[PDB]
Amino acid sequence: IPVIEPLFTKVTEDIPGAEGPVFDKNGDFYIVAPEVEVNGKPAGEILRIDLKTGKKTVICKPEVNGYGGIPAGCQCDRDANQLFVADMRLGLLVVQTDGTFEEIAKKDSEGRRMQGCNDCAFDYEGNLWITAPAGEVAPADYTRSMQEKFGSIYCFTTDGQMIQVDTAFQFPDGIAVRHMNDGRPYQLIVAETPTKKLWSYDIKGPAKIENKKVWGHIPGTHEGGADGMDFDEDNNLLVANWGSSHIEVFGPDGGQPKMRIRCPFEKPSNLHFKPQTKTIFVTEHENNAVWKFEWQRNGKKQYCETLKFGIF
Ligand SMILES: [Ca+2]
Ligand SMILES: [Ca+2]
Repeated sequence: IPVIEPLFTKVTEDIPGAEGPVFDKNGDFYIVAPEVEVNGKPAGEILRIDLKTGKKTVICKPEVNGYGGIPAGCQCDRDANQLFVADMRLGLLVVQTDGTFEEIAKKDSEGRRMQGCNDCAFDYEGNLWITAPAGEVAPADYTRSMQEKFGSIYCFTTDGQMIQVDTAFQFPDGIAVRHMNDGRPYQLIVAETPTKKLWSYDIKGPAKIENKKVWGHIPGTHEGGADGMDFDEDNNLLVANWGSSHIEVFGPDGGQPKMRIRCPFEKPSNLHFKPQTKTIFVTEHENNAVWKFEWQRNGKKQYCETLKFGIF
Protein backbone atom coordinates (compact mmCIF):
# COMPACT_ATOMS: atom_id res chain seq x y z
CA ILE A 1 0.00 0.00 0.00
CA PRO A 2 1.47 3.39 -0.93
CA VAL A 3 2.55 5.42 2.14
CA ILE A 4 3.02 9.17 2.22
CA GLU A 5 4.99 11.06 4.86
CA PRO A 6 3.76 14.60 5.16
CA LEU A 7 5.37 17.10 7.49
CA PHE A 8 3.70 17.17 10.90
CA THR A 9 3.85 20.49 12.74
CA LYS A 10 3.35 20.58 16.50
CA VAL A 11 0.21 22.39 17.65
CA THR A 12 0.07 21.90 21.43
CA GLU A 13 1.42 19.63 24.18
CA ASP A 14 0.71 17.89 27.51
CA ILE A 15 -2.92 16.93 27.03
CA PRO A 16 -3.60 13.59 28.81
CA GLY A 17 -5.29 11.21 26.41
CA ALA A 18 -5.60 14.02 23.80
CA GLU A 19 -8.78 13.31 21.79
CA GLY A 20 -11.85 14.84 20.12
CA PRO A 21 -10.32 17.63 18.02
CA VAL A 22 -13.02 19.92 16.68
CA PHE A 23 -13.53 23.40 15.19
CA ASP A 24 -16.48 25.56 16.21
CA LYS A 25 -18.44 27.97 14.05
CA ASN A 26 -16.04 30.81 14.77
CA GLY A 27 -13.10 28.69 13.76
CA ASP A 28 -11.93 28.21 17.34
CA PHE A 29 -10.20 24.90 18.05
CA TYR A 30 -10.92 22.50 20.90
CA ILE A 31 -9.63 19.20 22.16
CA VAL A 32 -10.55 16.98 25.09
CA ALA A 33 -8.24 15.55 27.73
CA PRO A 34 -10.22 12.51 28.87
CA GLU A 35 -7.40 11.12 31.06
CA VAL A 36 -6.93 13.98 33.50
CA GLU A 37 -7.51 12.63 37.00
CA VAL A 38 -7.65 14.10 40.46
CA ASN A 39 -6.84 11.68 43.29
CA GLY A 40 -7.17 8.80 40.85
CA LYS A 41 -10.75 9.72 39.91
CA PRO A 42 -11.83 11.03 36.53
CA ALA A 43 -11.55 14.80 36.06
CA GLY A 44 -11.42 15.03 32.29
CA GLU A 45 -11.31 18.37 30.54
CA ILE A 46 -12.43 20.18 27.44
CA LEU A 47 -9.91 22.72 26.24
CA ARG A 48 -9.72 25.55 23.79
CA ILE A 49 -6.35 25.89 22.01
CA ASP A 50 -5.10 29.21 20.71
CA LEU A 51 -3.68 28.18 17.33
CA LYS A 52 -1.21 31.03 17.29
CA THR A 53 0.57 30.25 20.56
CA GLY A 54 -0.36 26.68 21.33
CA LYS A 55 -1.60 27.90 24.70
CA LYS A 56 -4.36 25.93 26.33
CA THR A 57 -7.43 27.01 28.30
CA VAL A 58 -9.67 24.59 30.10
CA ILE A 59 -13.22 25.73 29.44
CA CYS A 60 -15.04 22.83 31.04
CA LYS A 61 -14.18 20.14 33.55
CA PRO A 62 -17.54 18.31 33.57
CA GLU A 63 -18.84 16.54 36.68
CA VAL A 64 -22.35 15.41 37.53
CA ASN A 65 -23.13 14.93 41.20
CA GLY A 66 -19.45 14.66 42.03
CA TYR A 67 -18.70 12.16 39.23
CA GLY A 68 -16.12 13.61 36.91
CA GLY A 69 -16.25 13.01 33.18
CA ILE A 70 -14.00 11.30 30.67
CA PRO A 71 -14.86 13.49 27.65
CA ALA A 72 -13.59 11.72 24.60
CA GLY A 73 -15.03 13.01 21.34
CA CYS A 74 -16.75 16.03 19.91
CA GLN A 75 -18.88 17.47 17.14
CA CYS A 76 -19.95 21.09 16.73
CA ASP A 77 -23.68 21.87 16.34
CA ARG A 78 -24.93 23.90 13.36
CA ASP A 79 -27.82 26.02 14.62
CA ALA A 80 -26.01 27.11 17.78
CA ASN A 81 -22.29 27.38 18.46
CA GLN A 82 -22.13 24.60 21.05
CA LEU A 83 -20.23 21.31 21.25
CA PHE A 84 -21.74 17.87 21.61
CA VAL A 85 -19.27 15.81 23.56
CA ALA A 86 -19.22 12.03 23.96
CA ASP A 87 -18.07 11.25 27.52
CA MET A 88 -17.11 7.83 28.77
CA ARG A 89 -18.61 8.41 32.20
CA LEU A 90 -21.34 10.96 31.54
CA GLY A 91 -22.80 9.90 28.22
CA LEU A 92 -23.55 12.81 25.88
CA LEU A 93 -22.94 16.40 26.98
CA VAL A 94 -23.73 19.69 25.32
CA VAL A 95 -21.05 22.28 26.19
CA GLN A 96 -21.20 26.01 25.55
CA THR A 97 -18.20 28.17 24.70
CA ASP A 98 -18.55 29.76 28.10
CA GLY A 99 -17.79 26.40 29.71
CA THR A 100 -21.26 25.60 31.06
CA PHE A 101 -22.66 22.26 30.08
CA GLU A 102 -25.67 19.98 30.37
CA GLU A 103 -25.92 16.22 30.50
CA ILE A 104 -28.34 14.98 27.82
CA ALA A 105 -29.37 11.50 28.93
CA LYS A 106 -29.37 9.28 31.94
CA LYS A 107 -31.53 6.75 30.09
CA ASP A 108 -32.32 5.98 26.45
CA SER A 109 -35.63 6.00 24.57
CA GLU A 110 -36.50 2.60 25.91
CA GLY A 111 -35.77 3.55 29.51
CA ARG A 112 -32.47 1.62 29.60
CA ARG A 113 -29.62 3.28 31.49
CA MET A 114 -27.41 5.23 29.15
CA GLN A 115 -23.91 3.96 28.34
CA GLY A 116 -20.72 6.01 28.35
CA CYS A 117 -19.85 7.33 24.88
CA ASN A 118 -16.64 7.78 22.94
CA ASP A 119 -17.13 9.58 19.61
CA CYS A 120 -19.97 11.01 17.55
CA ALA A 121 -20.82 12.25 14.10
CA PHE A 122 -23.59 14.56 12.97
CA ASP A 123 -25.25 13.78 9.67
CA TYR A 124 -26.54 16.61 7.49
CA GLU A 125 -30.07 16.05 8.77
CA GLY A 126 -28.81 17.02 12.23
CA ASN A 127 -29.01 13.56 13.75
CA LEU A 128 -26.08 12.57 15.93
CA TRP A 129 -24.66 9.05 15.66
CA ILE A 130 -22.65 8.03 18.74
CA THR A 131 -20.47 5.13 19.81
CA ALA A 132 -20.77 3.85 23.34
CA PRO A 133 -17.99 1.41 24.27
CA ALA A 134 -18.34 2.01 28.02
CA GLY A 135 -20.95 0.43 30.26
CA GLU A 136 -23.55 2.37 32.19
CA VAL A 137 -22.92 6.04 32.91
CA ALA A 138 -22.04 7.34 36.40
CA PRO A 139 -22.88 6.64 39.13
CA ALA A 140 -22.55 3.07 37.85
CA ASP A 141 -19.09 1.60 38.31
CA TYR A 142 -17.02 2.27 35.15
CA THR A 143 -16.61 -0.58 32.68
CA ARG A 144 -15.57 -0.83 29.05
CA SER A 145 -16.17 -3.32 26.24
CA MET A 146 -12.58 -4.10 25.36
CA GLN A 147 -12.92 -7.77 26.38
CA GLU A 148 -16.67 -8.36 26.22
CA LYS A 149 -19.16 -7.32 23.57
CA PHE A 150 -21.41 -4.82 25.30
CA GLY A 151 -20.58 -1.66 23.36
CA SER A 152 -23.55 0.07 21.76
CA ILE A 153 -24.41 2.61 19.04
CA TYR A 154 -26.96 5.42 19.53
CA CYS A 155 -28.66 8.00 17.37
CA PHE A 156 -29.64 11.18 19.22
CA THR A 157 -32.26 12.67 16.94
CA THR A 158 -33.50 16.12 16.04
CA ASP A 159 -36.68 15.44 18.02
CA GLY A 160 -34.53 14.72 21.09
CA GLN A 161 -34.72 10.96 21.38
CA MET A 162 -31.69 8.97 22.43
CA ILE A 163 -32.23 5.79 20.48
CA GLN A 164 -30.10 2.75 20.87
CA VAL A 165 -29.57 1.49 17.29
CA ASP A 166 -27.18 -1.41 17.76
CA THR A 167 -25.43 -3.40 20.44
CA ALA A 168 -22.82 -6.06 21.13
CA PHE A 169 -19.70 -4.40 19.80
CA GLN A 170 -16.25 -4.94 21.26
CA PHE A 171 -15.29 -1.30 21.79
CA PRO A 172 -17.01 0.79 19.10
CA ASP A 173 -14.93 3.95 18.78
CA GLY A 174 -14.70 6.20 15.70
CA ILE A 175 -17.78 6.87 13.66
CA ALA A 176 -18.58 8.76 10.47
CA VAL A 177 -21.45 9.42 8.11
CA ARG A 178 -21.23 9.30 4.34
CA HIS A 179 -23.63 11.43 2.34
CA MET A 180 -24.89 11.45 -1.22
CA ASN A 181 -23.78 14.40 -3.30
CA ASP A 182 -27.28 15.85 -2.74
CA GLY A 183 -26.68 15.76 1.02
CA ARG A 184 -28.78 12.73 1.94
CA PRO A 185 -27.12 10.60 4.63
CA TYR A 186 -26.76 7.04 3.47
CA GLN A 187 -23.98 5.10 5.14
CA LEU A 188 -22.72 4.94 8.72
CA ILE A 189 -19.19 3.68 9.37
CA VAL A 190 -18.24 2.47 12.85
CA ALA A 191 -14.77 1.43 14.07
CA GLU A 192 -14.57 -1.63 16.34
CA THR A 193 -11.12 -1.10 17.77
CA PRO A 194 -9.58 -4.40 18.88
CA THR A 195 -11.13 -6.49 16.13
CA LYS A 196 -9.39 -4.39 13.43
CA LYS A 197 -12.63 -3.86 11.56
CA LEU A 198 -14.71 -0.97 10.29
CA TRP A 199 -18.41 -1.79 10.09
CA SER A 200 -20.92 -0.15 7.74
CA TYR A 201 -24.69 0.22 7.74
CA ASP A 202 -27.18 1.68 5.30
CA ILE A 203 -28.84 4.72 6.80
CA LYS A 204 -32.49 4.44 5.85
CA GLY A 205 -33.64 7.43 7.90
CA PRO A 206 -33.17 9.13 11.24
CA ALA A 207 -32.13 6.45 13.76
CA LYS A 208 -32.78 3.76 11.14
CA ILE A 209 -29.84 1.62 10.10
CA GLU A 210 -29.83 -1.76 8.33
CA ASN A 211 -27.49 -4.08 6.51
CA LYS A 212 -24.60 -4.31 8.96
CA LYS A 213 -21.46 -5.32 7.11
CA VAL A 214 -17.74 -5.67 7.68
CA TRP A 215 -16.72 -2.77 5.45
CA GLY A 216 -13.07 -2.24 6.05
CA HIS A 217 -10.01 -4.01 7.40
CA ILE A 218 -7.48 -2.19 9.61
CA PRO A 219 -3.84 -3.27 9.13
CA GLY A 220 -1.71 -4.76 11.83
CA THR A 221 -1.64 -7.05 14.93
CA HIS A 222 -0.51 -4.38 17.34
CA GLU A 223 -2.56 -3.64 20.41
CA GLY A 224 -4.97 -0.91 19.27
CA GLY A 225 -6.78 -0.44 15.96
CA ALA A 226 -9.14 2.15 14.45
CA ASP A 227 -9.82 5.06 16.75
CA GLY A 228 -11.12 8.36 15.21
CA MET A 229 -12.08 8.96 11.58
CA ASP A 230 -13.36 11.54 9.12
CA PHE A 231 -14.09 11.87 5.46
CA ASP A 232 -12.28 14.07 2.99
CA GLU A 233 -14.23 15.91 0.30
CA ASP A 234 -14.00 13.01 -2.13
CA ASN A 235 -15.37 10.62 0.49
CA ASN A 236 -12.11 8.90 1.22
CA LEU A 237 -12.20 7.90 4.91
CA LEU A 238 -9.17 8.69 6.98
CA VAL A 239 -8.80 6.63 10.10
CA ALA A 240 -6.37 6.91 12.99
CA ASN A 241 -4.94 3.42 13.58
CA TRP A 242 -3.79 3.66 17.16
CA GLY A 243 -0.62 1.69 17.79
CA SER A 244 0.32 1.39 14.12
CA SER A 245 2.02 4.77 13.57
CA HIS A 246 -0.31 5.43 10.61
CA ILE A 247 -3.61 7.00 9.58
CA GLU A 248 -5.21 4.69 7.05
CA VAL A 249 -6.96 6.06 3.98
CA PHE A 250 -9.91 4.07 2.60
CA GLY A 251 -11.54 4.79 -0.71
CA PRO A 252 -15.31 5.05 -0.97
CA ASP A 253 -15.76 1.31 -1.42
CA GLY A 254 -13.83 0.27 1.69
CA GLY A 255 -11.94 -3.03 1.94
CA GLN A 256 -8.24 -2.49 2.46
CA PRO A 257 -6.75 1.00 2.77
CA LYS A 258 -5.67 2.54 -0.54
CA MET A 259 -2.95 4.65 1.09
CA ARG A 260 -1.38 5.06 4.51
CA ILE A 261 -0.06 8.22 6.13
CA ARG A 262 2.97 7.73 8.34
CA CYS A 263 2.89 9.72 11.61
CA PRO A 264 5.99 10.49 13.67
CA PHE A 265 4.36 8.72 16.67
CA GLU A 266 2.80 5.33 17.25
CA LYS A 267 -0.59 6.27 18.61
CA PRO A 268 -2.67 8.69 16.54
CA SER A 269 -6.03 8.80 18.34
CA ASN A 270 -8.23 11.16 16.37
CA LEU A 271 -8.26 13.82 13.68
CA HIS A 272 -10.22 16.77 12.27
CA PHE A 273 -9.92 18.98 9.19
CA LYS A 274 -9.84 22.74 9.63
CA PRO A 275 -12.75 24.13 7.57
CA GLN A 276 -11.91 25.45 4.10
CA THR A 277 -8.39 23.89 4.22
CA LYS A 278 -6.51 20.67 3.62
CA THR A 279 -5.10 20.82 7.16
CA ILE A 280 -5.75 17.83 9.42
CA PHE A 281 -5.19 18.24 13.16
CA VAL A 282 -4.26 15.00 14.84
CA THR A 283 -4.30 14.05 18.51
CA GLU A 284 -1.95 11.34 19.71
CA HIS A 285 -1.09 9.41 22.85
CA GLU A 286 2.58 8.66 22.50
CA ASN A 287 3.32 12.29 23.47
CA ASN A 288 -0.19 13.36 24.54
CA ALA A 289 -0.04 16.15 22.00
CA VAL A 290 -1.68 17.64 18.95
CA TRP A 291 -0.13 18.09 15.51
CA LYS A 292 -1.26 19.12 12.04
CA PHE A 293 -0.41 18.14 8.51
CA GLU A 294 -1.53 18.87 4.99
CA TRP A 295 -3.71 16.27 3.24
CA GLN A 296 -4.27 16.06 -0.53
CA ARG A 297 -7.56 17.93 -0.47
CA ASN A 298 -10.15 19.62 1.78
CA GLY A 299 -12.23 17.77 4.39
CA LYS A 300 -15.82 16.80 3.79
CA LYS A 301 -17.82 19.60 5.36
CA GLN A 302 -19.04 18.86 8.85
CA TYR A 303 -22.66 19.53 9.79
CA CYS A 304 -21.62 22.80 11.48
CA GLU A 305 -20.30 24.09 8.16
CA THR A 306 -23.63 23.65 6.39
CA LEU A 307 -26.49 26.11 6.31
CA LYS A 308 -29.96 25.69 7.64
CA PHE A 309 -31.16 28.43 5.31
CA GLY A 310 -29.15 27.77 2.17
CA ILE A 311 -30.90 28.03 -1.19
CA PHE A 312 -28.48 25.63 -2.87
CA1 LIG B 1 -11.95 7.66 20.22
CA1 LIG C 1 -12.90 14.46 13.66
